Amino acid sequence: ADLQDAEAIYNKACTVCHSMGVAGAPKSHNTADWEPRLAKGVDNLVKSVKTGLNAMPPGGMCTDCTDEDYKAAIEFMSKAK
Ligand code: HEC
Repeated sequence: ADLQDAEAIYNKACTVCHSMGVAGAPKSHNTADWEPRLAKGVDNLVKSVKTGLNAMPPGGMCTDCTDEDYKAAIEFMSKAK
């Protein structure tokens, strides 16, 4: 796919699960779901993404993804997760 826009990255990748909340995924736009993430910081969740959590593919479903577009994508939502 395409690594030009944080919006395009989340909207194509963090979309299957997080858009509706399928597989128990936490929402794109919550406050209480992001609170216990923003309490640590930002670049702590980018890691659990690149690593692939249990129900989550390694890379968060992106292959060639750089921390730049990665974090921009996390911060497009609510700068935690
Ligand atoms: C379904 C195939 C998913 C895709 C695609 C992405 N995510 Fe995801 N995410 C999913 C689930 C079911 C969960 C687990 C919720 C639980 O607590 O059981 C998550 C969780 C996260 C988290 C939070 C991890 C934590 O600290 O608990 C983050 C940081 C997150 N997801 C980010 C993220 C991004 C940025 C993705 C696109 C690149 C992405 N996820 C894709 C399911 C799915």
